[PDB]
Amino acid sequence: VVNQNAQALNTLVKQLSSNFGAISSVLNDILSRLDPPEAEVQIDRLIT
Amino acid sequence: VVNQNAQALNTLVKQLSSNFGAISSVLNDILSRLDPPEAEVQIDRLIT
Amino acid sequence: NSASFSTFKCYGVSPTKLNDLCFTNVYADSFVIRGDEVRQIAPGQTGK
Amino acid sequence: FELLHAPATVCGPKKSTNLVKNKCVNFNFNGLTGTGVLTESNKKFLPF
Amino acid sequence: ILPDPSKPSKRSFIEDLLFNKVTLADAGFIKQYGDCLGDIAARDLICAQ
Repeated sequence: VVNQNAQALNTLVKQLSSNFGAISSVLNDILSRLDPPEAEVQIDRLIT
Repeated sequence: VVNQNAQALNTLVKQLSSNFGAISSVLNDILSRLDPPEAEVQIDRLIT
Repeated sequence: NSASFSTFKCYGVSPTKLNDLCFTNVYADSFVIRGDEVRQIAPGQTGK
Repeated sequence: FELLHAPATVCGPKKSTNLVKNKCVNFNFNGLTGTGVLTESNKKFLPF
Repeated sequence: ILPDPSKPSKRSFIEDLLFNKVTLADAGFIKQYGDCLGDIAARDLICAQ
């Protein structure tokens, strides 16, 4: 039970490192290199 | 119980024939008709 | 701010954001091509 | 361009601005941004 | 199995064994989560965030 929660949360935390097809997996990097017009396209993938 | 598993598996396989908006549902044909730098958009829809 | 460059379109990062990061390592490639082939110089675009 | 953006010296001719004295701001170190307050550390990291 | 008044907590002797059989060592997120409440050196260490 403890292991199941730990691995489930661990998998969830590690998912933040996936770009999901975006240029980068860090929202700060996207906002710090791309202006809003095309930033949504990269960002929208991250939310999904 | 037997039927539910059979249709669940059968339903799972049959959805490979759906393109999900892609130009084609078969993975290989997209490669043979679209170049890679533009085929990433269509192949992504199949994966999703 | 110079009219000399009549075609300045960046791909991976917005041009306005260039003044927000200091690089220390940039590869600059210079060469001369026919005007009609200027569009051909892009990520993953077929051409001669 | 590179993905590390880190070291220094290749960016527009701008004059250094003020500092916030340990305030919640988008601190930019070596190019990468991030939200937080200046947190002093004494851990012994490697030279490289 | 009855509680031991000598121990600071009312857990019985066997209950002590059970608590020692479950460990958080094989866990990254949870194990480091607890250490935050024991950290005073760090400035503005809000580990709920």
